[PDB]
Amino acid sequence: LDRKKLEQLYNRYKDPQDENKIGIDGIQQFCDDLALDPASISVLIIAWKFRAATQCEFSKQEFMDGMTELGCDSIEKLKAQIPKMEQELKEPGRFKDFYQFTFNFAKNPGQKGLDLEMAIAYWNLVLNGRFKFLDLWNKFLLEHHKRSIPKDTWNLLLDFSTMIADDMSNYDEEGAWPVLIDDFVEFARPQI
Ligand SMILES: CCC(=O)N[C@@H](Cc1nc2ccc(C(C)C)cc2s1)C(=O)N[C@H](CNC(=O)CCN1CCOCC1)C1CCCCC1
Repeated sequence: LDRKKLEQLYNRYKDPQDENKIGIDGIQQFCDDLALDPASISVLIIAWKFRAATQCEFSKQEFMDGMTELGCDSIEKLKAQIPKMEQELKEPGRFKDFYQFTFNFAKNPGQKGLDLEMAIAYWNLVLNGRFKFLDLWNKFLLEHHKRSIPKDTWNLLLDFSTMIADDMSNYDEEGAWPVLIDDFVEFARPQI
């Protein structure tokens, strides 16, 4: 890996007002160079591989360490990696890691939980086509005005989505389910 080539590539994205950070324009540019829409799951997958702390933020350390471990000193080398990252998420567990990372990436730094409509946005993206009851779930949350989602409720929603049946017949009340998922089963059962 040519470090000089990687340092100049970083210079293309860095904030004109802060050398140690990539700004909103630099994040947009990086997506454009990767031929990616900024609302694509592939942008979230890249954030996951670069292990970015929070959304709308990208540091020098994250970019440099990310590209080094991937062995990319160019955009074309990184674009060649995107189908390899998508393939790796076919593995449950790699997807569990990615899904759980999404909570920490989306929430505000300093805050322990994720705001409801922010969690719904990301659920719509990451649980797209892999949670039958997503429509009812969002409806239930927006209706019973739950302000924020706790880490364990977000995390156990994946366990719920992979274990639950179409009729919810295999759901166990005595199971280690958070009150929100448990209340959702009470609300949803008459509707299916
Ligand atoms: C789907 C991609 C994604 O998460 N996009 C984020 C913005 C990004 N931040 C980073 C940071 C680093 C990197 C590196 C390349 C690794 C990439 C990105 S893309 C977003 O707009 N996320 C929105 C929600 N956010 C918002 O609506 C704005 C949130 N505010 C911004 C100001 O500070 C407080 C939080 C999405 C839109 C798409 C569907 C899901 C909800």
